[PDB]
Amino acid sequence: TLAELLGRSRIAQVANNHKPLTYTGKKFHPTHQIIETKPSTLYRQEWGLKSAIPSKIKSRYLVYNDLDTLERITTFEPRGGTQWNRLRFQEMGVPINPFFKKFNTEIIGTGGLSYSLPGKLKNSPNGVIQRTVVPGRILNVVKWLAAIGGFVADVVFFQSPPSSFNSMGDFIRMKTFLFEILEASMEKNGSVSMHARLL
Amino acid sequence: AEIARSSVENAQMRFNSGKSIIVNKNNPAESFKRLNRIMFENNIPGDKRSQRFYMKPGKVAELKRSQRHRKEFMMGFKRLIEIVKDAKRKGY
Amino acid sequence: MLYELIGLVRITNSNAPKLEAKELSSTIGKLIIQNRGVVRDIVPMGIRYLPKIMKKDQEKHFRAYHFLMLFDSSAAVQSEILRTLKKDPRVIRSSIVKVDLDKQLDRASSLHRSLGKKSILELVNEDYQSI
Amino acid sequence: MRNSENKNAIKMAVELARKEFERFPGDTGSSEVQAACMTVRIQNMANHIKEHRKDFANTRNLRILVQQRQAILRYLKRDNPEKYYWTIQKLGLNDAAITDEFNMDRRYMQDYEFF
Amino acid sequence: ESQLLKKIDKVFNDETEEFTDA
Amino acid sequence: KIDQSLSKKLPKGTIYDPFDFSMGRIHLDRKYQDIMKSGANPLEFYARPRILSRYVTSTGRIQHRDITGLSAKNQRRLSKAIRRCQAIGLM
Amino acid sequence: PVYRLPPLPRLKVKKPIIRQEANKCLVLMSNLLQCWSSYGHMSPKCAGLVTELKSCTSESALGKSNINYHAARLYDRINGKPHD
Amino acid sequence: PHANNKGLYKTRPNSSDKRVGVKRLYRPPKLTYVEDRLRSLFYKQHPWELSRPKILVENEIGDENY
Amino acid sequence: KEEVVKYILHGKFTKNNTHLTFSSVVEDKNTYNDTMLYYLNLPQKVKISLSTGCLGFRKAARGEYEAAFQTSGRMFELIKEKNMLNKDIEVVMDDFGKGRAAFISALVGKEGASVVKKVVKISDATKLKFGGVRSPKMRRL
RNA sequence: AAGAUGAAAUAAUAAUAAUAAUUAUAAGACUAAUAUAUGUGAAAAUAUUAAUUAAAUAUUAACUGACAUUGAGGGAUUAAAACUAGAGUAGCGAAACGGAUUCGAUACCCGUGUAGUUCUAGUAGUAAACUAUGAAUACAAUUAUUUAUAAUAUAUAUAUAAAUAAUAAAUGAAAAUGAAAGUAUUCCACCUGAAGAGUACGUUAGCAAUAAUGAAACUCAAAACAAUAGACGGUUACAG
Ligand SMILES: [Mg+2]
Ligand SMILES: [Mg+2]
Ligand SMILES: [Mg+2]
Ligand SMILES: [Mg+2]
Ligand SMILES: [Mg+2]
Ligand SMILES: [Mg+2]
Ligand SMILES: [Mg+2]
Ligand SMILES: [Mg+2]
Ligand SMILES: [Mg+2]
Ligand SMILES: [Mg+2]
Ligand SMILES: [Mg+2]
Ligand SMILES: [Mg+2]
Ligand SMILES: [Mg+2]
Ligand SMILES: [Mg+2]
Ligand SMILES: [Mg+2]
Ligand SMILES: [Mg+2]
Repeated sequence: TLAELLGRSRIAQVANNHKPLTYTGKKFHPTHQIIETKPSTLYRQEWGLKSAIPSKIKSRYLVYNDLDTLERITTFEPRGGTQWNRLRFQEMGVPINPFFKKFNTEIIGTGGLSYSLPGKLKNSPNGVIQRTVVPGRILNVVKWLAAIGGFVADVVFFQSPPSSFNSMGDFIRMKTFLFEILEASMEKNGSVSMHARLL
Repeated sequence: AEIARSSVENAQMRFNSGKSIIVNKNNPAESFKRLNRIMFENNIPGDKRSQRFYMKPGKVAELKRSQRHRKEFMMGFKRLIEIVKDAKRKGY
Repeated sequence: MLYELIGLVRITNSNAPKLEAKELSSTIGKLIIQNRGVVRDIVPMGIRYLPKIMKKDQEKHFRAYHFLMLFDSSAAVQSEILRTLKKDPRVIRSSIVKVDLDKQLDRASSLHRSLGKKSILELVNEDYQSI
Repeated sequence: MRNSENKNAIKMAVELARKEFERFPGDTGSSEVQAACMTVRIQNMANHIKEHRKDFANTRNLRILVQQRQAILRYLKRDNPEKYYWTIQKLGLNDAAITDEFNMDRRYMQDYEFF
Repeated sequence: ESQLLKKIDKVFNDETEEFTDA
Repeated sequence: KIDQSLSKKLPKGTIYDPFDFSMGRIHLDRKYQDIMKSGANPLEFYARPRILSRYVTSTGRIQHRDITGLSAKNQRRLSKAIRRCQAIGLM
Repeated sequence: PVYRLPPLPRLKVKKPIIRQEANKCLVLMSNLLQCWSSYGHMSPKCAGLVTELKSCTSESALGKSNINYHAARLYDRINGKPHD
Repeated sequence: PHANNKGLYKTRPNSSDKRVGVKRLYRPPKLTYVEDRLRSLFYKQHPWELSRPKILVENEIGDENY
Repeated sequence: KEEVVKYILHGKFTKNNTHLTFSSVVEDKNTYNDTMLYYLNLPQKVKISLSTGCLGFRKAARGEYEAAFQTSGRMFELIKEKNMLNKDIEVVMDDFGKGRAAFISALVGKEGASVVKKVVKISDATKLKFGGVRSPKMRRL
C-alpha cells in the first residue's frame, strides 16, 4: 500500500535529524546526512526533496533539517564537506575490533570513518612504504597542533621547532609542512586523536 | 590586635557597594568607561529620572506594558530580519 | 510542625566565638523539648561576615556565627521561641520557616535538601535500615 | 495532634462525622453525610470568622458553605423526609433553619451575637 | 536534655565539620 | 602579531573545513556566542548566599528571565529565595 | 523563546547601517602622526612610513544596504500568515 | 472481567472515556514506521556513514525487485 | 596623632550646580569589635570645598558644562597647591548631572593629569529609592 | 554663596558659618531588581520577608442520584474623594498666602504650605467600578507559541487541557468579533429622537457632603455611529 512505499521511500530512508545546521561548537563527526543530486537534476533544481532548491545553489551537496517549514523555505545548507575529510582519511592510510563478532547509542568502534584493518602496508614503485607522509599546516605557537587533511592532530616534535616557526609567529598556518602520522586512535565521544611528527 | 589589622583589609573589601572600579593606571578613561557600563547595566540613570517626579500607578502600569510590548516586538523583528538574511543567502 | 530556624549570633569574645552560639542553642533546644517538642537537627554553620554593618539595639555587628536548627514543634511555642529570639541581644537576626510534612514525615534541612539529601535517613545513610 | 495543623484535626473530625452518619461503609455522598461534613467545616470557619471579623472573603466562603448545606438538606427533605428530620435533629438544626431564606447579614450577626 | 547537651557539645565544642560555604 | 580575537583556534581532535581558516568563521562564531536548571528547588537554596549571588548583578538586582533563562516556576522560586535571603540577614 | 509579530503593513529597517571602510590614507596619516609623536618629528625611526604616505596620497588625498529590498520582496513568503 | 495493572476492576467509565473524539477521526493520522527507530540508531552508532552521500531522486520505485 | 590613610574627592552633580569636595581619611593608631568598627569606618575631614559659584559663575551659568569643567580644573589645581598628592585618592560621583561628564573630562585630561596618577578607585554613591517618600508631581509645562 | 526656572524672584536659605561632604540620633510613610498583574481574588483589589488560620488545582477510586441554571425583591463586599471620633503627621499636597508670566493671570511655572494622603473604630455605597462586551449549557475549521498535566524512550517537532496571537466559515452599518460580537437553548438587567435632564418636586437612608427613585411642559428636525475623500495640525520620519 501507499504506507509501505512511503516507509521504503528514500526520503523516509533519511533518519530524523534536527540538530542545528549552523553549529559553532566542537565538531568530531558528521551530524547531518549529505544529500547528493546528479548534474542533470541540478539543472532543474530537483534534489529529491519536497520543493525545488533555489537556482542560486551551484553545489551538488547539501545538508537539511526540514522538508518544509512555516516560512515556506526548505531548511538546508549547501555544504558537503565532511565526506572529503572521510575520503581524505583514506588517503592517509593510517589504520585505526567491534566489526568482528536493549539498544545502545555508543559510537561503535570507528563509526564508518575507516573500515580498514591494521596489518597491511603500501607498496610503491620506489618500494615498500615504511612510513606515510602527508602535508599539513601547523596552526598556533604553543603541544603544537596541526590541521592535516581535514583533522586536527597534536604533532610530536623531533628536537627543536624549526626557526621558521619563531620567525613567523602567528602567521605560521600560512606555510605548509610535511608530517608523518605516528598513530590514529578513536576516543569514546567520537574524536579522532592522531599523533604525527614534523619531518 | 595584630590579627585584627591582618583581617581589616579582607573585612573592608567584603563590604563592597558593587558600584566601583580599580583604576587602570595606563588608561584611566577605560576604567570610567567600565563604570559607565556598570551604571547602564544597573539602569541607575533611568531609575534616577524615574524617581525624580511622581507617576500614578495606572500610568506606571501602562508604560510598563508599552515598554514590554516594544521589547517583544523588537525581538520578533530581529528574528524576521534574520530569516530574511538567511533566505537571501540561500537564494530564496 | 517542622520549623527551620536560622540564627545569626553575635561574636563578642574573639577567642571563643562558639560559646554564645552554644548558650543560645542550649536555650532554644531546652525550650523546644520542655514544651513537648523535638529537635531533629542542629547544623553548625560557620562564622561569616555580615553583608552590611547590621545594628541590633545600640551595638553594631560586622560578623556573626550563623547556625541552623530543624525542630518539630507546635505553632504557639514556635511563636514563643521567635519572641524570645527577637528580644535577645545575642541574636542579631532570626528567621523561622515551615518545612512541610504533608507527603514525607521525615525531611532534612534546607542545606542538605539543596545538596541533594532529601531526608535525614539519607544523611545518616542506609545500611540495615530495612528492619 | 496537638503539635499538628488545624487542617489535620478538621480532617479527623470530618472522618468521624462521616463514619457516624454513613448509611454503609464507604458511603460519602449521601445527603446526611454531606451535611455532617459541611457542618464540621462550617463550625471551623465560624470559629475563624469569630477570631477574624474583618476577613470578608472567608465570611463569604462561610455564607456559601452554609447555603450549600441548606440546599443539600432541602433536597434530603424532598427525598427522604425521615432521614431529613433525623439528620437536622442530630446536627442541632430545625426545619426552619433549613427551609427559610438565609443570608449572613449584619442583622443575623447582631441578633445571634456571632462576635 | 542529655541528648541535647551531647549534640550541642559535639557540633560546637567539638571541632566537627561545619557547613561553611567556600 | 595577530590579535587573538582575529584568529580562530581549531581544538584538538576536531574536524574542519577550509572555511574555518577564514574571518567569516570567526564572525559566525561571534554571532552564535546551572543547578537551578537541573530540576532542583531554588527555595531550598535560600540559606546559600553564593548560589543565589550567581543570579544577581553586582548591585544585587535580580536578573530577568531573559538573562537567567530559567523556567517561570523556577524563576519565581529564585526570586522568592533571593528576597527571603535578603530578609533573613543573609546576602 | 520565539516571538511572532502580527501581520504588519511592512518589514523595513528605518536606518540601515553600512560598513564603510576607513580610508587607507587617513589611517596611514594617523600612524605617521603617532610615529612623530613618539620618536619625534623627522625622526630616523619611522621615516620609511613617510615614503608610503608620499605614494599613497600622491594621486589623490583620499584615493548600499539591500536589507529593505530583500525584506519587502520576501515578507509575503516568510511572514507565516494564515491562509484565505 | 479482570483487574488492571494497579489491581483495580474497571466498573465505571473514567473522564477521558466520556469525551467525544470526533477530532481524532478528522485529523490526518501521523504515519509511524518501525524502521524510523532503527535508522536513528544506525546513524547514531555510525555517524560517519552519514557523510557518504545519498541520492533522494527516486528513479523508479515500482521497478524494485529485491 | 592624625595620619591620613587616603584622600577622597566627591562630586555631587545636580541639575543646577556641581559641588566638589576634597577630604582626608584620618586615622589614630592605638575591645576587638570596637577596633574593627573603627577600622572599617574611618573619620573623614573636609579640606577643600568648591561650587561653580566660587569660580564666579552665576545663576543658570552654575549648571553649565564649562562651569563644571573649570570647577574641576580649579579643584585639581588646589589639591596640587596645598600639596595633598602624597597619598592616594578615591573618586566618588553622586549623580548624573550634566557636569559629571565635565568632571570626567577635566580629570582624565591635562587639567587633572597630576591628580589622576594618584587615584586608585572610582565608585558611585548615587542615592536611589527602593521605595519611599512620594516624589513631587509632574510639571505641566 | 546656596536653592529654583525658559529666565528669574519670592514677607520666613546663608556670615547666627549656609549649600555640599562625613558621622550620630528620632520620625513617620513606602516597598528597587525579579515583573509579565504571569498569576490569585466575585469585583473592588493584590508582587519586601516570616509565621497562625481560611479558601482556591488536576487525575484516579468510592459514594449521592438531577440535589441543577439563572435570579425580581433582598443580602454582602466595593477604588479615589468625603465626613464622624481618637492618635499620627517624614514626604506629597486641595484651599490660602506670596513670587513670576501676561494686554489681563482670576491659570499653567516657583516658595511657604492648611485639610487630606497614614493607623485604629465607624458612616456612605458612588468611578471611563471598562473587556464601554451579564450568567449558564451543547456545538463549531486551522495555525503558532507558551502555560499545566499525563506518558513514552535531550528525543518522540509526543498526546490531553487552558491562556495568548493571527485567522477560515459565520455574523456585522462597518470598525471589527472569532471560540464570542458565530450556530442554538434558558434566565435576569437595560433601551425606544436631541435638549430640557439625571434636572425639578416628592419619598427613603446618612452626622453631613450627598446616594437611590425620578418626571412633565416648552423648543426643534434634528441628533449620533462606522467608514470614505479632502483640508488642517505649535503632526512624525525619509529623501532631495
Ligand atoms: Mg447550590
Ligand atoms: Mg517590585
Ligand atoms: Mg446565582
Ligand atoms: Mg488603586
Ligand atoms: Mg480625623
Ligand atoms: Mg501631614
Ligand atoms: Mg511641595
Ligand atoms: Mg487657560
Ligand atoms: Mg503651588
Ligand atoms: Mg480618606
Ligand atoms: Mg460600610
Ligand atoms: Mg454622583
Ligand atoms: Mg452608575
Ligand atoms: Mg455601565
Ligand atoms: Mg451591534
Ligand atoms: Mg441626586
